[PDB]
Amino acid sequence: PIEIPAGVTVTVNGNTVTVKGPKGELTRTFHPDMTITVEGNVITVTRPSDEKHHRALHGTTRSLLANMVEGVSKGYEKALELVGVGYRASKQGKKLVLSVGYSHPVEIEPEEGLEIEVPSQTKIIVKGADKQRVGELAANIRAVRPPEPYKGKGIRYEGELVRL
Amino acid sequence: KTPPAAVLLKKAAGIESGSGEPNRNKVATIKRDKVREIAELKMPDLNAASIEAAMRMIEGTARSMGI
Amino acid sequence: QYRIIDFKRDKDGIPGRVATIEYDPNRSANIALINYADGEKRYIIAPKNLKVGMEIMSGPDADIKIGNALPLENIPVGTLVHNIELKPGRGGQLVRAAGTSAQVLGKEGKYVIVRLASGEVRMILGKCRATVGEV
Amino acid sequence: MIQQESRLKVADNSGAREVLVIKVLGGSGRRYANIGDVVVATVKDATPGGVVKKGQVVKAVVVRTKRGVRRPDGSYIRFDENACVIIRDDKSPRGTRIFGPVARELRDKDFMKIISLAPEVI
RNA sequence: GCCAGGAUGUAGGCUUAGAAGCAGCCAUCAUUUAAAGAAAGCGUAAUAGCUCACUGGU
RNA sequence: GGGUGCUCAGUACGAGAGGAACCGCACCC
Repeated sequence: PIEIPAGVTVTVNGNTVTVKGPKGELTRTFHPDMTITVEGNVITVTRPSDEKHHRALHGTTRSLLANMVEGVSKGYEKALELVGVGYRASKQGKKLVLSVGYSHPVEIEPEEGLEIEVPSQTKIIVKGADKQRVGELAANIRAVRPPEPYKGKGIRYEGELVRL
Repeated sequence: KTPPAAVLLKKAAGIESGSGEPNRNKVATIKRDKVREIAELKMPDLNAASIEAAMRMIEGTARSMGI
Repeated sequence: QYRIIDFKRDKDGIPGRVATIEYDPNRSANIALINYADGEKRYIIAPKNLKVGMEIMSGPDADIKIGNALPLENIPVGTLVHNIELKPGRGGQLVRAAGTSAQVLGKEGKYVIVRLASGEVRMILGKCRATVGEV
Repeated sequence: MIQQESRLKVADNSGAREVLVIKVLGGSGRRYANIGDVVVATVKDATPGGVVKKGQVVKAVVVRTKRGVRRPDGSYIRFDENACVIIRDDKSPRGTRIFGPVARELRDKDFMKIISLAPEVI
């Protein structure tokens, strides 16, 4: 089972699960075949059978829940870095403004529940309560201009191994 | 570390080189006098218990080079 | 208008005069009109060198002159002849008007040896007639 | 219209005096040339002893045509002859003098040296 | 399987421009250890880094 | 998606010879 830490409220309605906490609120739907129940202080996942596909579904469902619980409790984040002369990021309102070698800048506005911080001109941090949504926005930012092979210029995840 | 057993033994033995050891021993030298002395100086770096052990090792490096 | 030619030459003794000499395309040869002293007219193949005005005669007493016709026996060896008769009084059947005149080579008894232009040699009866001249 | 086998006067001092059009460049289907088009041609007449010779194949840009061109401003310009400029490959003339007036249409096709050397541009 | 150790003399000697556990030649001891080769691979110019052997845990 | 002209730029890059690329404009199909 998944332990429900303090301050965290878990709600289950059929195959949709809502988890709220200090760092945010996330709602997620799971595979119909899986039964999810809040057993007092822990979330339990029950698969219908012992075949393989179910055993695999069971562990996958469990992980997603664990991470949903980690996100709203332990406010999540993903960092990116700019590499290239003249390449810089700034915060203009809720908007991220990127100068990455195009004629004009690229402006990105996070959706509800997501924040983007720019602590230095070559570092971008995406944060929020939903680990998935954080992962997805950071992949979309990197995709504006991914690292080029000859010199490694572009946007890369903080620890991205991109050997020239 | 201190001078390796090899160089210590070289300087002790009185030579500038090692060998083809089993066949051509490169020089002789006195143990209970010399091998012990080296065992003494090399001690801070030897994981030995007794000096007698400290020695067995030194004498053991002398074989590898033939002395 | 193909003319009637006399290949018989039997008007013996009666003198004739070469009236004219004209071409006969039906004979590819020349023919002469002969006016005889008795009023009769006749055409003959005109030998070579025969001219208007010359007299013509036939028979044993004829003069040996081109155009004259006599029995082979009355003709001098070496003379050229044409319109040679093979049968006395049957007219000439050899060299009538085309070719090359034969030639008398010798006379023996009742025969006259003649060499045709083809090198061919024949012994014709002297009674047979022939015209002096070249055709 | 200028097409294959059309004869063109040469408006430069390259040595060529007249060329005969072989083909109009620009893609399958092109058949007629007007100002600015490039043709492949054979030198029909040339000054003896020069750099360009009779029978040689050259590329030339059309700079004046009897057909003329209709312009965006409502004007229409034409010339009394069909002329071209050979060309080195960079569009510069091989000769050093240009004789007679040339059409301003040449300016649009980047024949700047010819336009500068021309006695007059109409 | 996964977690953590895998160490000290010491870069053994010799040789080699370098030669450091891991070009090659001799050897291959001893220490502190639960255990841990004078090291079985990768790696380095040489170093470093990484694995492996052995040990603990689970 | 494509044709064509152009621009990006003689910039980046390269010891030099040389010499882009990614971004973007226009007419047309």
